[PDB]
Amino acid sequence: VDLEETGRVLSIGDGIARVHGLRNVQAEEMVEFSSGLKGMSLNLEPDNVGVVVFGNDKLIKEGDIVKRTGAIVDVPVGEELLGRVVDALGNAIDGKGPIGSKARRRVGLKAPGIIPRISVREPMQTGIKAVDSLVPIGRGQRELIIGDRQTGKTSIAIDTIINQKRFNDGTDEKKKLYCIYVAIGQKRSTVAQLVKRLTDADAMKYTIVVSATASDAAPLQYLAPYSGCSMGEYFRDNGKHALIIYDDLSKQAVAYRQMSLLLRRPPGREAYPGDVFYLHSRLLERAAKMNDAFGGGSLTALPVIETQAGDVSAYIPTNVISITDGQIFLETELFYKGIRPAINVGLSVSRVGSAAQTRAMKQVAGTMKLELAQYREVALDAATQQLLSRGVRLTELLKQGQYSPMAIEEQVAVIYAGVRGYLDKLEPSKITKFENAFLSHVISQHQALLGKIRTDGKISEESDAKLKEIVTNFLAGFEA
Amino acid sequence: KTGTAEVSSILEERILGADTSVDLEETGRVLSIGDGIARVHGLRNVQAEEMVEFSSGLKGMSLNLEPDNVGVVVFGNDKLIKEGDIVKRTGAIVDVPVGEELLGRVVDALGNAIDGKGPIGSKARRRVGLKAPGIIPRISVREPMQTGIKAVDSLVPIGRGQRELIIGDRQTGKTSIAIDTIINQKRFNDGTDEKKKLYCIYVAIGQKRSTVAQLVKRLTDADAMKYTIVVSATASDAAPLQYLAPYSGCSMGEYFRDNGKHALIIYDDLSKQAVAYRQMSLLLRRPPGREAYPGDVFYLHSRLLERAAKMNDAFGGGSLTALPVIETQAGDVSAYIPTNVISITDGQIFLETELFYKGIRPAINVGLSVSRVGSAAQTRAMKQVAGTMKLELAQYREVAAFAQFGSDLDAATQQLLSRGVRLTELLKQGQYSPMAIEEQVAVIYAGVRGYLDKLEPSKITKFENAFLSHVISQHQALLGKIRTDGKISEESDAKLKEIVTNFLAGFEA
Amino acid sequence: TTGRIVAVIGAVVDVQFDEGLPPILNALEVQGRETRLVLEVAQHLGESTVRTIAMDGTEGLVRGQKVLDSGAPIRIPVGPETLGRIMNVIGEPIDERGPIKTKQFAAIHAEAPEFVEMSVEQEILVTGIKVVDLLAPYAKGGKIGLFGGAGVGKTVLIMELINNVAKAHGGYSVFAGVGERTREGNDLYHEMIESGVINLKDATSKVALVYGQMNEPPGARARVALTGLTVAEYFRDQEGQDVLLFIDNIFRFTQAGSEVSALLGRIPSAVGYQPTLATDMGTMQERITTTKKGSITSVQAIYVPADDLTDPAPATTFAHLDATTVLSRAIAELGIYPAVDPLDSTSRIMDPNIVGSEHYDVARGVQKILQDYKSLQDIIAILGMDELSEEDKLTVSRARKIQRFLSQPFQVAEVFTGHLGKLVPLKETIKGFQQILAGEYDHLPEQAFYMVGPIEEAVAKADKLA
Amino acid sequence: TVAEYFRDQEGQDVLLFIDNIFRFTQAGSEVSALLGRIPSAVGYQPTLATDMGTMQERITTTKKGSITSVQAIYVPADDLTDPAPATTFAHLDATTVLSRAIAELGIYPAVDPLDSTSRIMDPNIVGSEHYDVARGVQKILQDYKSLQDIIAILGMDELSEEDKLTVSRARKIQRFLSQPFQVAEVFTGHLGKLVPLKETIKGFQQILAGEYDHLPEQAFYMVGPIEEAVAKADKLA
Amino acid sequence: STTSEQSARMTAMDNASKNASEMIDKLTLTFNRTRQAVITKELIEIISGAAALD
Repeated sequence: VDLEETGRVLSIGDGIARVHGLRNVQAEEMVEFSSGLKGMSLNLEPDNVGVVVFGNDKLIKEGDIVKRTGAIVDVPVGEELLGRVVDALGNAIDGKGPIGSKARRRVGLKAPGIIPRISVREPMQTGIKAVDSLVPIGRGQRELIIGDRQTGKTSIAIDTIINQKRFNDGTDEKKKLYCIYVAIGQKRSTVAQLVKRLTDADAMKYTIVVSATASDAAPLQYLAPYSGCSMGEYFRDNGKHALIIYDDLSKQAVAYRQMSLLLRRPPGREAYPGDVFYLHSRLLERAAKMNDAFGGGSLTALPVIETQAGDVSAYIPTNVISITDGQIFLETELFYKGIRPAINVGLSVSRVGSAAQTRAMKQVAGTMKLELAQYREVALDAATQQLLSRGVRLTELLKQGQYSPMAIEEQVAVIYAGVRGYLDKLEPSKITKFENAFLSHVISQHQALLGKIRTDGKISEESDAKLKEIVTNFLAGFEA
Repeated sequence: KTGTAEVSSILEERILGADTSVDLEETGRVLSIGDGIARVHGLRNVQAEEMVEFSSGLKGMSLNLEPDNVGVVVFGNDKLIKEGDIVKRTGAIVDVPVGEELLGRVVDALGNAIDGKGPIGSKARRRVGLKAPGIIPRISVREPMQTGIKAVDSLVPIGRGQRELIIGDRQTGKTSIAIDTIINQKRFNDGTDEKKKLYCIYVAIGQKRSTVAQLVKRLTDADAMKYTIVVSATASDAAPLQYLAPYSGCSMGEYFRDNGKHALIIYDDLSKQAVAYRQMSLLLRRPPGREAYPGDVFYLHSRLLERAAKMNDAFGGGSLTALPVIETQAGDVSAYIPTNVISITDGQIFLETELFYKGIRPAINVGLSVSRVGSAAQTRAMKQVAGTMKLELAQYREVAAFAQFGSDLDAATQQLLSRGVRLTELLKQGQYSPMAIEEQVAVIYAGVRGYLDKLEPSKITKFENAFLSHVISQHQALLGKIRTDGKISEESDAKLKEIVTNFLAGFEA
Repeated sequence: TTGRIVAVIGAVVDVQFDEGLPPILNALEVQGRETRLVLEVAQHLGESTVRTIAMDGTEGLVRGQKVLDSGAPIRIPVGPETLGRIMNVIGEPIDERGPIKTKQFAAIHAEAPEFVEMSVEQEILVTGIKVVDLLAPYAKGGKIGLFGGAGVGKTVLIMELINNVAKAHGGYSVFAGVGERTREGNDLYHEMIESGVINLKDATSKVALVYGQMNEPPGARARVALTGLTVAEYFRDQEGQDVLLFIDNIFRFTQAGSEVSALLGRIPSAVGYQPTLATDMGTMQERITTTKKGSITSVQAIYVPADDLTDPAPATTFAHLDATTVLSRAIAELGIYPAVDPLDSTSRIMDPNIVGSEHYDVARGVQKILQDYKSLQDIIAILGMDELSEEDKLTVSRARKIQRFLSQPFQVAEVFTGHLGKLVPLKETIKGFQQILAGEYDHLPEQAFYMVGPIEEAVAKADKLA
Repeated sequence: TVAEYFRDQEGQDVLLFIDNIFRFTQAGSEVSALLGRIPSAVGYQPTLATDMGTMQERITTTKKGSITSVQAIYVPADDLTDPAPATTFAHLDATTVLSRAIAELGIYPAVDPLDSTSRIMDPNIVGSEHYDVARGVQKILQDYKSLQDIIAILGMDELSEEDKLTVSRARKIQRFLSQPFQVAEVFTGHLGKLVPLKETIKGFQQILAGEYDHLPEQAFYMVGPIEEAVAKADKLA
Repeated sequence: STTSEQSARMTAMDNASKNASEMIDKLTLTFNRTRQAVITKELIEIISGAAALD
């Protein structure tokens, strides 16, 4: 009797089944328990199998027969998770019955090759000016969303997601980004609202929501990203662009550590196990911006880290930091001020963001970015007072609260205005007001122009003169 | 395995079938002894929590009933024990002898009067294994208890049954404070104040005997010792013993409480215990956690402390009032054990060196000194003046805050300071300063009506003594009355005032 | 099955169960145990040994003893007759008004609704505390995490909130005193009874009391939490009744858990903190919400271990929050009751939408003012202050005033305060600040804002100062 | 192993890019536990020093070529007491500590100047012109840090004036190090401007000579050799 | 004026230091703590928080 493929639950911690037997099991096999649970024969001990139980028991009582499934894990992967809330096993906690994903693919598959990979050149946008502007961003890219709590964080992801609506629902094949929200340890409620929210916002049709809620068993919660990852590659390699938002890995890590510890497989720094950089590294290395062989596709990773008091020195954050291609650092004070964006800009980073995005924005943004620096810097001179004026104007201008995503052109337009100091000839409150009106004004009128600007991929000088004129007309013409 | 029992005297017969020994269940052979944890082989049927006795006359307690052996905490020292040794159960867990023939004793916590009487042992014993009373068993702390320390009795006025933290640094008169109270309890205990038939329990945790020795001497001197147990776990100790001491006391005091009487325990201090115990745990390997302390140092204490209460009627209504002590180091409060204690304690008494340097013994941080309990712990006498005073002091202090640009900014505040200062003079107290309420309120009265506010600060004190001797002399009538009416009665006040004004006139002039 | 106590090493009672065993969690009754000493199988320690937890005292216990598995986990009385009852973890009236004869017993492991099964939407309830509503508005089902110091009036505040609410809101309550201060339950008792929140004339109340006091074994203290948890789901789904769930203290629950973990000879993570710290919570927290059949609104006390919040436990806590009131000790110390932190006495769920957009904006402005103001504090702290610029100085004051205005007296602690408490209508609050935003209280000083209700009274109070 | 081939065998002056040894060491440390071993303080692997040692010593300049080792060292939290860097230094010959602060100061080269060192430098070795210019530079700037402390009181255009001059010069100097990047249109926009060495030494030596003590200050930023910086001033106005 | 000012400058400069003085004190705690917090924490790790219990 198999005590070489099957085992009797020798002891079960309460989630680590020490299982006598199983031997012939191959390492990292999904097993299935006589509690109906799943397990992974993770630890092939020379005696018994540490089987991480992929389930919740009090079903298990010792002696329970632990059965091989005989399989190393794959997950259903596909493209039909778009419009689906799922759990990692590939079951769909959406309660939309079960998903359409059906091909299965090892989550254990790894990092693309250099040649398979092809550097970012491909924009990535959020409808959030500050982001798109101040982060110059491509797709494939890891960028850390780092911040503590939806403090719009979560909002942030949403506005982006929502933003993709116009694109995915646009025929932006290239900007047909499958959103993968791996919801790691999130309250169901949060998700609920969220789910609802997104649904209401319906980005969701072109969206996977992998939902591992707060309760969810740890290896599962842990697993979910890898799952998601497999699924996103599913697009990637398939030409398409998936965006996985790994939300959030802090919780994953925790779970994971915990998991380790329960396996009595040691901790490490901050009681956290040693591979944990590696953990993500291998995961995220599986994310890529591909070459053409993969239809050029991408899996853009917006991993999320929830800091504890913005502490990132923190081994795991440092870890992550050393991997990411930048971070979106969020700062409370501005949020709290109501300033959304709330960001600490300094702390938000793109090491070399600009090599995969858009002239339009670029043309105004570089210079602007700088002006803001200057504006910011100085903790009166007409100049500086000006920078401040501007700066503040621009603050409004980059201020788009939570629930505000956009087509880019709208953004560049307004930015342009501000960079012409047009806005400095306005009270800052009325920048915002103006902006709204203005926006509906250009939307109305110069949708023509915007259409074009969107068209040129850049801002034309010509367009600029029309725009200038537009803006000015609106400006002047609604300056009060 | 555990090479223990692979002892081939042990093994060497199970093999043989030549076994049969000590009992190894009701007695055990010390597998190893080291660490005060006598792994004692056997002990199966062994009672839990059981006190055992070692073949050294040393006691031990069967903490971990392991299937093989018992991690036995040693009530002695294991230089006085060795391997193999037979530990015979005492069968029973700890109880400590409990009763009343302890009031007048310094004992070791093992209930052996280290004083030099030897055990004037209690017939009865009462479980240290005993636990806290229930919700329903309790009926609210309301019974005051006043230390004869004006400041205290007023501002963190003291109830009974209570659990209030005494917190302060290296004998910052801390103990001095405890004494003034103790002496103070004397009159009630010299009363037949059955409500305040407050049996004092001094748990000395870790105090080297000489420290105890003056102190006890002091208690003797205060003769307060008569209603007093001094549970004494000195510096020379095995750790569990210091550890045990509160619990011991705990059995004892709840008895008074439950026999309607009033017990007072001073745990001085759990800081040392905690350390010791933690250590003990740690020595037991048995966890640490935060600050290296096992988490159930809370449980330990929490459980310990719930056992102090002000009871309902079933218990004769009595009390076991706890004045726990923690000696601070730099007011360290997130200091886990402080954190804990705070959440447990039903207010806390902060002591401050500066004040001490100011001579202000007692040294109190009033602002923080709090009786979460508050109003329940008082007497109207006090309430009537102290209410205003406390408040007035609050302001004074606020304005002691705001005293340095000129305080002559508004009159009030200058005043608050002057007045405040006056009161300040009053609230400093000598060493060995138990007090009577009527004086205290009297003295307070003087100030809160500002009469002393019409007096130079130096002379405030001067008055105070004088005033006391004066009222003691003449207005003994009145002192009787404030006590009688139990409050400052408006009449007593009028006479008092009248006295004050005259006295004041006599004092000042 | 019957097991034998093979080890009691502390309350980790290893029982080797001998007529087989049931699964984990199954509650065992120790045979020969004086009272019903339920041991909950916690682990199959293996070898038909379980590591179990005793929740009773183990003193005096002959080891080698025989335990008879109660064959299932612990079940405890359920049904309305529990309102106005102080139940211990194991049901058992520690109201001690005799039994709570209920028709239902329940094993204390209650479960979480799948996504589809829970109302996926929120509400906005309110509280009448300026500070609260303004910064952290309310909703239902919402678990609020309340930090700070019991009896600063942290604990009091909870009560006060109960005080208006349970009465006012029908939808039942659970009060969980986890490691409760027994005494505090007593007093409170006489008060509740009195108060008629607790009705004893009717076994019910509107509210069930669960006290799982400090002196209980941790297992008990840890577990009393699930017990209560089980109840509210009963009330919600079964009874409709929208529980306000007072947890004092989930940290004390936790502590009991961690302590336990340790003893469970597990690896209880950094700071000793239980490996499972999160799972305990997740599983628990998800057993709380607005389902379709009602809401279990949690008022969660979290007293802060070693008073740090960067502390993982609170880190965890945060994940489940809906509103958080982080009292500031600094503020509390500043002689401010409420004791608020005005930087994470929050609701994400304050939105222009959820509250007035104004409400929100006003709040954002306020939030701003404070936020900026704090920034100045450091500077001021170093450097004296006065040359920053006056508008800021104004904000500063305003902020302080606001501070003082947030200080809102309380009747229940009028006894202490002499301050007549104020529960404040929403408008007065909004207005309050708006007015302040309009900076009208020119002349009017800081303390004119201390411990008032509606803002007029502060204006009034300045006048009273005069 | 490969590089040793080239070094000895192919003779080669190897440039050895390592990015990052840190990850190796780290990798070692990760395993350490799992090798059953104790890791170390700071989590490390107890053997770290030899690990390194043997490695660092593994490479060198024999009289059988040179392996010039450009070793990226990630420095967590730029904390260097962080045992690994703490060790590393011994094996370093020139330490390049890149200063995030400086990077933040917008500088690119973003370096930590005073901590990008070589224990080696000498008025002999590098010639004193070099050396001295550096010591003067190093000096003044550290002193300038002392001055920051002043400025905190005294303000964006108010101090004690000589000291002001030097401050201003420091402000130039800073900028003068800033240097374009051909690669990084993405960071710089600019295109690299290389400074042949003398032009550098002189560059500062000149600045030290204060020959631009009337030239703009950030007419030094993102340059190549110093002339072009002078040139650059004109380009403004 | 100038006399006043200069004399005021002392005063200002005092003020500052009163503030300082305190803080300096306080920080020194913050210190210990972070230190100890540290020390201790490692001592944990050390105490088989990385050893026997890796």
